[PDB]
Amino acid sequence: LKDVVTREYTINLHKRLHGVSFKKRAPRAVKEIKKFAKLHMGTDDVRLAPELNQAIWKRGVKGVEYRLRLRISRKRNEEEDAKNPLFSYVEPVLVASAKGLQTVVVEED
Amino acid sequence: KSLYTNTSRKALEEVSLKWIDTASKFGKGRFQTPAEKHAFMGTLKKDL
RNA sequence: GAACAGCCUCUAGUUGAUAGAAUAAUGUAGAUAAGGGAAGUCGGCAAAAUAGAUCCGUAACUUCGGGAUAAGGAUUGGCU
RNA sequence: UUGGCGGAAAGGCCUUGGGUGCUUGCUGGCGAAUUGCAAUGUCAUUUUGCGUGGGGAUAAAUCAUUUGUAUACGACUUAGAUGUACAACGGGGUAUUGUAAGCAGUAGAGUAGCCUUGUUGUUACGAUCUGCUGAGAUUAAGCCUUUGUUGUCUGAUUUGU
Repeated sequence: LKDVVTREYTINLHKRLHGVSFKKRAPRAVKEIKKFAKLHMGTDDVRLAPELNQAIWKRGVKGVEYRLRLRISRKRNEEEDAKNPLFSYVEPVLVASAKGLQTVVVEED
Repeated sequence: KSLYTNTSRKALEEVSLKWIDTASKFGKGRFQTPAEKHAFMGTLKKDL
C-alpha cells in the first residue's frame, strides 16, 4: 500500500537536449524523461502517456519544449506481475506556462 | 619559491597596482560593481 | 514563380534501409573566418564572387547576321 | 638481566649482573664391536593442515550509481549510509538579445461610409509609430549563489603477512 506517491515535476529538457542532433532531439527527450522518472521514483519500468509523447513531439522532431510540466505516478503492476514491483507512469500536465513552478506531491484521488 | 636570485630589472621592480578588473567574465562586462551598474542603468522594472 | 525548376501542401502511397550509448584522433559530406588577397600550386585545382526582373548604358571587331546579358550602373519590401 | 652504541642497506655490535650446563687445565672407571674390507651412509629452511596453545589491536578496495579539473574504450578527478550532504526545481545574481504578448492612443501616407450640424464629428480599412517596456525571452547543458519546495541515502563482488 506504500510507495504509491504521485508528484508533479517540471523537467528542464532544454538543458538536457543541449547540443543534441536535430533528428535525435525528440527521440532522446523521451529517453530523458524515463531517466528523469527513474531518478525521482527509483523505477526502471517507466511508462509514458500517449498524450505526453504528443507534447514532446508537438513541434516536430527538433522543436522540443524547453520545460515540460509533467505528472509522474509511481504505481504497481498486476496480472502476473513482471520483475519490477513498481513502475512510474508519466502523463502531461495541462498548464498555461511550465515556468516558475515547484515540484508538488499531488494526491491520487 | 624561486630556485635562484636574479635582478634583471624585472624581478626587483616594485609593483603598485592602480585598479583591478571585476567585471563579469561570463560576457562582455560593462560594470565592475553592482552599485556602479545600478547607477548607470537607473531604476529597472524588476526593482520593485 | 516565366515555368510538368526549386520549395511547401491536397488526393493516393509509404514511414522501408541492423540498432543502442558522451560521439577522441584521422576521415567522408557540409560550412565559417581577423588582416592580407594566388605570396599557394605544374596550373586559381577546389572554393568564392554582383546571378531573377525592370530601367539605363554598352567597345574592339564583324561574314552586317552578330559580338551582347559585352563592359558598366541604378532599382526592387510593406502599405495607402 | 642491566646499560648503551649502530640509519649507507642500521636489523647487528658491545654490555654490568644472576642462574644454568660443559670444560681436554690435570687424573681415573665404564661403554662402543656384527654399518661385517668402502658405499653422502643421511646431522644447518620456505610453506600446509576441521594442527597444538600463549597473546593481539576486529578493514578496505572493486562493480554499479555520481562527477567533468578527465576521457576513443579502459584510465583519471570527484561525490555518495542523515549532512554546516547530494539531487531536481525554483528565487536571486551574472550574461545574450533588443523592447514580448495584450490593451490603448487626439500618432499614421491615405481610403470608403454616415452625417444626433466639425476646438477635441463619426462607423470602418490601413505598412507602420508611441506608451505600459532596457521590456519579454534565454541563461549551463563544463556560469555563481545550494538557505525556498520536493526528494534520496546499507545494492553486487572480491581481497590476508
